[PDB]
Amino acid sequence: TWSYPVDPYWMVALKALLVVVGLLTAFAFMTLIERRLLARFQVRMGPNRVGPFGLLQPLADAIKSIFKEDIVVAQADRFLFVLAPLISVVFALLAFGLIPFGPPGSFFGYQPWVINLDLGILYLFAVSELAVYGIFLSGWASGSKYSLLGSLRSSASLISYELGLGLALLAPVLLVGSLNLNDIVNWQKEHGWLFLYAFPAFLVYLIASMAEAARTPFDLPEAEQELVGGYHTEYSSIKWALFQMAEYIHFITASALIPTLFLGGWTMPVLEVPYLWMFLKIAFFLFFFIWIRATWFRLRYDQLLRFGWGFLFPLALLWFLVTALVVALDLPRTYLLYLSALSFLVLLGAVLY
Amino acid sequence: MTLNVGPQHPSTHGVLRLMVTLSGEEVLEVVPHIGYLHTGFEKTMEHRTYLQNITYTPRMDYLHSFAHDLAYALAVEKLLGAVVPPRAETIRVILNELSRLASHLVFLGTGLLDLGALTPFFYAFRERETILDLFEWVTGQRFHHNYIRIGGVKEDLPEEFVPELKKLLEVLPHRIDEYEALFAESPIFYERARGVGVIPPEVAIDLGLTGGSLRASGVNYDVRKAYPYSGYETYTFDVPLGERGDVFDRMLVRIREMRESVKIIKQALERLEPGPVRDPNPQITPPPRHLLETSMEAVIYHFKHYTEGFHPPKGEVYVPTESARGELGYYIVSDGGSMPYRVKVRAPSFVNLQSLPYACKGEQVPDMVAIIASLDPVMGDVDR
Amino acid sequence: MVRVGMRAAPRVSLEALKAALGGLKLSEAKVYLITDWQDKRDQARYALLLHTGKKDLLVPDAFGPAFPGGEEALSELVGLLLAQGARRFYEAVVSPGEMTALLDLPPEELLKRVMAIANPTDPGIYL
Amino acid sequence: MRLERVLEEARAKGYPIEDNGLGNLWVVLPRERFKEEMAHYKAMGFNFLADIVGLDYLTYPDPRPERFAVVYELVSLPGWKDGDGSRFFVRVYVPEEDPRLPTVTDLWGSANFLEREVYDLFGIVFEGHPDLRKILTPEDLEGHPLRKDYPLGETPTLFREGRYIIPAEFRAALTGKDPGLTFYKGGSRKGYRSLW
Amino acid sequence: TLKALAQSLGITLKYLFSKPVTVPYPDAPVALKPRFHGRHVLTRHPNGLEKCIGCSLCAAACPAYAIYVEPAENDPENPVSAGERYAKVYEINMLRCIFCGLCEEACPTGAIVLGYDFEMADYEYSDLVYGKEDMLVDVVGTKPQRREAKRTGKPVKVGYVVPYVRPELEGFKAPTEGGK
Amino acid sequence: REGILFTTLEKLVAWGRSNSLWPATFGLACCAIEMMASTDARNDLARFGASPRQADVMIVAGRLSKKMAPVMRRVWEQMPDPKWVISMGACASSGGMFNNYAIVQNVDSVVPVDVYVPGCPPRPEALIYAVMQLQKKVRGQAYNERGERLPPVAAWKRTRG
Ligand code: SF4
Ligand code: SF4
Ligand code: SF4
Repeated sequence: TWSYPVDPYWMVALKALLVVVGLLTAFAFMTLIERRLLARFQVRMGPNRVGPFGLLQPLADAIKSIFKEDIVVAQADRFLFVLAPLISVVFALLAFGLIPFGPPGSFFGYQPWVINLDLGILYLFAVSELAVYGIFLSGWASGSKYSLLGSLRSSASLISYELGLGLALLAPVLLVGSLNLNDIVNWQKEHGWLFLYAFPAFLVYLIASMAEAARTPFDLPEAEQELVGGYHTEYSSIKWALFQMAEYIHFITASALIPTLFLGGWTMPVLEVPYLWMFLKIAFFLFFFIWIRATWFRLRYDQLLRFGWGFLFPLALLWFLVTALVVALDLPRTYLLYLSALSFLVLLGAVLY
Repeated sequence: MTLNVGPQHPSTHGVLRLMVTLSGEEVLEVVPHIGYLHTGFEKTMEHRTYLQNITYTPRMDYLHSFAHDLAYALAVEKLLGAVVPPRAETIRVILNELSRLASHLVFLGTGLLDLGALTPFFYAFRERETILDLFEWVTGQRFHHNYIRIGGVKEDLPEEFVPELKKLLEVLPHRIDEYEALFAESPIFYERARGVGVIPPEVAIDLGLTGGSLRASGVNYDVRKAYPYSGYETYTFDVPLGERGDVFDRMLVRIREMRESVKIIKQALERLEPGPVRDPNPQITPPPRHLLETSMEAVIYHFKHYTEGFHPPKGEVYVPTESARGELGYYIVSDGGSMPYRVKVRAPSFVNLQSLPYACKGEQVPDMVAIIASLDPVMGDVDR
Repeated sequence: MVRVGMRAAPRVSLEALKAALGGLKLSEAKVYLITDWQDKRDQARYALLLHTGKKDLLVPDAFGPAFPGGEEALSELVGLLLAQGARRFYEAVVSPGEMTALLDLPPEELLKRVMAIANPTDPGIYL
Repeated sequence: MRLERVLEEARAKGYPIEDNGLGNLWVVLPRERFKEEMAHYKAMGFNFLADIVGLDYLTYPDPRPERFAVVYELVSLPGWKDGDGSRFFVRVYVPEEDPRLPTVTDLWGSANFLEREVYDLFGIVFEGHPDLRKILTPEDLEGHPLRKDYPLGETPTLFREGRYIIPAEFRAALTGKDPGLTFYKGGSRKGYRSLW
Repeated sequence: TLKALAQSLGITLKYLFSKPVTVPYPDAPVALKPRFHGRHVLTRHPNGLEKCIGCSLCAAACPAYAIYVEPAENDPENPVSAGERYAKVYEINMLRCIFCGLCEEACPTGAIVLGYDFEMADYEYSDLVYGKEDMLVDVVGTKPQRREAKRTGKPVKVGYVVPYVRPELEGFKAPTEGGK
Repeated sequence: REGILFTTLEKLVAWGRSNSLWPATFGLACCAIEMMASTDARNDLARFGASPRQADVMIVAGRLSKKMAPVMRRVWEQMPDPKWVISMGACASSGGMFNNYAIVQNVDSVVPVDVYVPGCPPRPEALIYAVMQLQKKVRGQAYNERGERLPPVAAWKRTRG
């Protein structure tokens, strides 16, 4: 925050609240869109009933949800069962704040973000650990071990790739030289589109985000069809809704973060209207990810650990040292345009034999 | 950890209960527990006319029902010495194979979902819907169709069945390939299914695993070939096979079986010319409905047939048939009564299951789900 | 097998049953409610056969809303089975014509018929 | 060819041979020789054990040697090492007051569940079994359902005003030992067979 | 075999952009085949005389024993059926019923013939034991359907259409094809 | 608070639930496969949970074996409270064509039935009719043949215990 202003604490608050409830309506309507987009992929139709577009069905659903009877299991730790859903949502919502959707002053006088800070990615990392805390904790809190085991599979896997995200994030930091999202973005304004320079790390970041419930590992798990996922399976009315809510906000936070960092989110080469583009990129990754949600198999997490731990993460720190070598010896930043382009040429061509 | 995978939950399919003796992420031994669907046909059917039973036959294996229909019809016809007309036989091969395509479509739909992901249940469902529409067209029912008769079949095929069977016979080759397209080149599935699910032929034989999950481990035994019945003896017929029995190979074998089934459909469809449809022996077959207004003998026989039914000779009988789940057949003891003395049904799905504590022994846990779907059970057949 | 009670007389039968059960713990017993007509519980009558496993007990059709003050009697019956720790309740459906003949059969036969026809049931419907 | 070697063996040892002209064939071994003879049967090259089918002949119009009778189905798979396609039934009668019979579990693991079923539904206990647990009938079910002395257990089907049907009192169909509704039954209703 | 992930996606894409498949019942009426096994109907002759001579052979044919027929003697002055005998009671327990149509098939007068209706889901067991006067050819609707249509006064529309009705159902009016 | 006591509020929540009616399927026989067809065409329903915890509507689809009854019992009990039971097909509703030692001759014995759906199997669209029933049933828009209006939730009517 060398170059960027601060709105008064009341306005920071108000913006925070707007972003939270905005994220509420966001998650619900996103559930509708994925329902139907999936329906198109599998050549059926969505829910038009309880319409008009079918888009009043989160009202109906939320309405079921509350008035549903929130059940607290005995044989569940009384304090932890309640507290668990609380944690998972709190640490999910926060840190979508940081993401700038526009230049300063452009919020109608103020600030497209909520908070910016000076240490950016670390905040994200920090908040990311704590949701997982919520996961394995709920697994305990429920005090059904069937729930536990799954929560443990979950946590082990998540934590694995969660490590992956860091060594992913190292490379682009070298180039920009800042821990701030606005600076990274602006770096992409001038030198342009970090994934041009950073590509392998782009790959390992994205796929690292597969672990965080994104689908294609999925021995996350959802309880479905396996040794269950754990955390949900013991909760009913509001609390269950809270867990689902958190996992989805994380999904869109990631769909925002991917353009924000490696691409130029907002801050596109041309047109450069402030909000619309970040929402569009969000939409792009969101849709592509939904395709991923539908159209690919599971890992078992035996493999998922193999894939992230054995493949993604070593690959991640390998590229870091390369970009470290390049930035340390100051050569040009061109060598990374060339290198990333070339590595992309490799990591693609070996698919089509 | 003796983990208790429940009766109906969590997505252990078709109401089975499993005591997975399991410490860690492997599987020590699963101690299977069945009997949750036990309806008790073998007793109930001792209390129904041989005609009446034909309503109870489709109802066990409800996916490939007509294999039940066929097996039972045959064993009785044999036992009372009835002569089934050629066009009826042809229709019975068509329906049997169409019902097979239905069943198989279901098996791989559920399999792909069970571990792995959601999408392809739907396309298989689309083709299955075209098949079910075929069945509705001819029998007036989706399944449990009361059609086959000890003589032959209930009535003839309507004008509209032929055109529609072709439509599906046209899309299916392209279609079956599309399912195959996704699978044979298995992206994750290969690293998911190739290793899992060990089937030695010798133990398959030792534990008696007959049902097309047998040929996936390299034993060549098909009832339509080994012990021919309904004129499968006369068809251009390919039997798909597997290399070493895993999940993957079982899974593809049945897909090949679908195009070969379709080839039997086309082939039988070619050989079909007009005629009558069931054995006219009045002892066996209720009179023509039109002359109930004219003949004494007609009315007497109508009344009698639909009340008492008929009495087959004192004797025991059995005939083997091929379902999409393996060897199926009815062991019929008749006492010369209007109702069978006893009907024991050889349940393929029941013997096939002695090899699951074997099959999923040492396998993964996420895989322990997949390894179940890959064995293709139907519980109506099992419990029974 | 013992037979207590008499047909169509709810309060005497309830008082006698209360007398006969005693301090017997019912955790391994099976409770069979014998009635005619699946759908209509409003005009229903109920007889009961109790298989304790160490000995059996028959009560004729004296229970249910069919007779005056009968509903409260069936309700307290089930409540009382529940208190001693009986859990497994079953519902058996007979023809009205059967009901008289059924309880005049010898113990063993009546009991096998009852176990053959009886349907697992929620104790709550009789409360 | 392996079947001929069975029949030729049974004739010399005085084992009776049942045949219906439908193409089904039986061989009845005594209780004694059963275990060993059948051990010899797997040893004889019999790959596959298809069935164990329990039979309760209590209500069968003609008498048989003993009340319960079990039939095993032995085969040699045609697509295996050298498979004939030889399949056949071996019947073993069992006393009412002695429901014993050796398992072939050692021989075929097929014998495992099937023999258990025949234990559940009929009272027949199979020797040497790894586990004879009740299989099918509800845990707390008492007795053995498919044996004839055990009620099919019907409930009346129900209609509107006091109207019921008792199926067993409704039945038009007759069993083998049923008289029929006239003075007697002759002909087709004492059993019929068409002649091809 | 890396290529597959890609092609897998591709086909699904093709299918997304292909829009069509499905029917939205009850808003779009389901198409049924002409032989389908639906709600039992009793049929009449041209005279209007009922085909049912009340012989309860439908009931004897019944594997679920779901048909009760109390029989009766025709009144010379004002007749019901064509014999001397007709059906005083015809009840069918839809809940007992398995839907074979062995009843129709047993029926000597072509009286009992399964129909086309499926919207019969109802709240109460005993509302589900249909009587004769719910099944005659003149009747249009199922029980809850008709009951809703009276408590609303909004006429019945069945959620089905057929190419035509069978010869055996003769007299049974239905929404067909574009015949209408 | 169970969806009750403001004319605006209860109606509002009651639509919420009826249109939200969240089937938790309990497959048994062939009827379950006939409901897997229903999964295709569906549009207030067919998201699951699947886990019982998360759902109002229990769909009993198939023959319920006597040995199977105490299980379904707890699954029903182990559901949140505002919950409904649909009974699918002849075997479930009455004893069906199997009238015998093996099978429950009405599922209403063990779980409170809201709606019944005849057929063997019933066509899927009949089950839509039943969930529209139950839709419109919990709206308190439902009547029997005797003239009586039907309660939104049956199993608000049994004594638990
Ligand atoms: S369709 Fe079958 S079960 Fe239904 S009444 Fe007719 S004969 Fe009986
Ligand atoms: S419907 Fe037909 S079979 Fe039934 S009583 Fe009437 S005339 Fe006879
Ligand atoms: S009602 Fe029919 S379709 Fe449903 S479970 Fe029973 S036999 Fe199967």
